Amino acid sequence: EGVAVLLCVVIAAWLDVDAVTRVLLISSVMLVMIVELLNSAIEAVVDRIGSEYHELSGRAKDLGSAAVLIAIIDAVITWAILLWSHFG
Amino acid sequence: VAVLLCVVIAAVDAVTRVLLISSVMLVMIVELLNSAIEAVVDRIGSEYHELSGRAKDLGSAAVLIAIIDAVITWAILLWSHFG
Amino acid sequence: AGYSWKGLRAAWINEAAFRQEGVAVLLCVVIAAWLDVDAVTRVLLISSVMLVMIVELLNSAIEAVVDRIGSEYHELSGRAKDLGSAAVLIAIIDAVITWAILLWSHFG
Ligand SMILES: CCCCCCC/C=C\CCCCCC(=O)OC[C@@H](O)CO
Ligand SMILES: CCCCCCC/C=C\CCCCCC(=O)OC[C@@H](O)CO
Ligand SMILES: CCCCCCC/C=C\CCCCCC(=O)OC[C@@H](O)CO
Ligand SMILES: CCCCCCC/C=C\CCCCCC(=O)OC[C@@H](O)CO
Ligand code: NA
Ligand code: NA
Ligand SMILES: [Zn+2]
Repeated sequence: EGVAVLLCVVIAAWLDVDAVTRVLLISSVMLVMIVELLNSAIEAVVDRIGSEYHELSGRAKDLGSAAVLIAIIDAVITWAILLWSHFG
Repeated sequence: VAVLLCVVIAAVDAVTRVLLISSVMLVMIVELLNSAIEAVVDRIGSEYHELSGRAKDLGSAAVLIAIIDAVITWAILLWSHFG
Repeated sequence: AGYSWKGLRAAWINEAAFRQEGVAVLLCVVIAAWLDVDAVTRVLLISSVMLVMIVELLNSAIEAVVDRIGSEYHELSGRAKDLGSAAVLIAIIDAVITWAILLWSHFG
C-alpha cells in the first residue's frame, strides 16, 4: 500500500528528468497517500459515530473515496503529461 | 463545475500545465474531504447529540487555503507568462 | 455551513501544532519569495508547505468530530487521529523533500 507509492518515488528518482519534473512526479503520488490516509481517518470517524449513536453518516464514505479517486486521476494525468512530453 | 473550465483553458509548457491543473484539482479534493466531514456532522439524527461546529469551520478553512494556494499559483505563473 | 476565516483563527488559537507549522510555513514562503528561482520552482516551494496547512486543518477537523463525542478513549477515535496525523507527517516530509531537491539542484 505504501510500497506502490514508494516504488513510484524510486522510479521518479531514477528517470532522467529535471528537478522540477521529479518533484511533480513524487508529490503527485504522495498526495494520493495523503488523501488515502485522510479518507481512512474519515472512515474511522464514521465507524466511531456508528458505534456511539447507531447512526449512518450519509455519503461521508462515498465522498472520501471520491477524493482518493480524483487524487489518483490527478497523479495519472501528471505522470502521463510529463512522461509523454519527456518522451513520446 | 468551474474547475473543468480552468482545466480546458489551461490546455504553455507541460510543467506549467500540470501546475495549473493540479492546483485546481487540489481544491476539488479538499472540497470533497470537507463535504465528507460535513456529511458526518450534519447527518440525520445529529440534532440529538453534541454537534461540532468547529469541525465544519476547520474543514471550510482547508478549502479556503486550497483556493488561495490555487490563486497564488496561477498569479505567479501567469505573471511570469505575460510581461 | 462552516466559516473559513473563523475556522482559521480557531485552529491557530486552539492548536499549538498549527501555530508551530504555521510559522514554519511563513518562514518558507518568505524565503521562497526571496530566493532567485524561476516561477515554477517558486510555486512548488510555496504550494508544498501550504499543503501542510491544508492537511493539518483537515486533520484538526477530524479530531474535533471524535473529541466532541467524549473524552474517554475509543480505539476508532485513536485510529482516526493517528491516520490524520500520519497524513500531516507525509505532507511535511514531502515539503522537505521538495525543498531539498529544488534548492540543491538550483544552488548545490
Ligand atoms: C501568521 C500566519 C501564518 C502563515 C501561514 C498561512 C496561514 C495559516 C494560518 C493563519 C491564521 C492565523 C490567524 C489567527 C491569529 O493569528 O490571531 C492572533 C492570535 O494568535 C492571538 O489571539
Ligand atoms: C516578517 C514578519 C514581521 C511582521 C509580524 C506581524 C505578525 C504579528 C504576529 C503574528 C503571529 C505570531 C505567531 C507566533 C506563534 O504563535 O508561534 C508559536 C508556536 O510556534 C509555538 O507553539
Ligand atoms: C533564516 C535565514 C537563514 C539563512 C542562511 C544563510 C543563507 C545564505 C544564502 C542562501 C543560499 C543561496 C541563495 C541565493 C539567492 O537566491 O539569492 C537571493 C536573491 O535575493 C539574490 O539575487
Ligand atoms: C532527496 C531527499 C532529501 C531529504 C532531505 C533530508 C530529510 C531529513 C528529514 C526529513 C523529515 C523532516 C521533518 C519531519 C517531521 O519530523 O515532522 C514533524 C511533525 O510535526 C510531523 O507531524
Ligand atoms: Na503532494
Ligand atoms: Na499550487
Ligand atoms: Zn488538536
